[PDB]
Amino acid sequence: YSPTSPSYSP
Amino acid sequence: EAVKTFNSELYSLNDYKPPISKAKMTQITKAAIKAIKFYKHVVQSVEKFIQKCKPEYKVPGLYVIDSIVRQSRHQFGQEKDVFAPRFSNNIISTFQNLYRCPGDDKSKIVRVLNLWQKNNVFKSEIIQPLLDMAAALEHH
Repeated sequence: YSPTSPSYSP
Repeated sequence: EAVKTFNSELYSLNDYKPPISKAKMTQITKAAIKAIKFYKHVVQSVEKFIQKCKPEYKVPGLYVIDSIVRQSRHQFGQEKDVFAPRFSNNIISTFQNLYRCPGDDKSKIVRVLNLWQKNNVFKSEIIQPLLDMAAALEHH
């Protein structure tokens, strides 16, 4: 995990 | 039961040597975001975990908070996210617990705080005290 990783979306 | 599942994903961190995988954090997050009706219990469980866990899991536990709040803000909107406001209530105490971590891991905590400020994840009346708290530790 990285605190800059993209959030998930459709 | 939504809460039981989340609790089960959260506490299964104890099966893993950090760093924790993106997949596991995403699983924990999805369990939280799917348990959004019971967000108060989710926050409570995360804070409890952070209070009790071994030092090596403090950063993982903070990444749970980060992952949930950032996903929620993106999924539901910054305006509408219930996670960051609820995490804000006890956040000072939460960080007191987070900082019982290995010294090598404090830079990771401060990095998240910095990112939270830049991204306006928490309003500055929250973030700055937390930032102040990190500064004060290396001094002592």
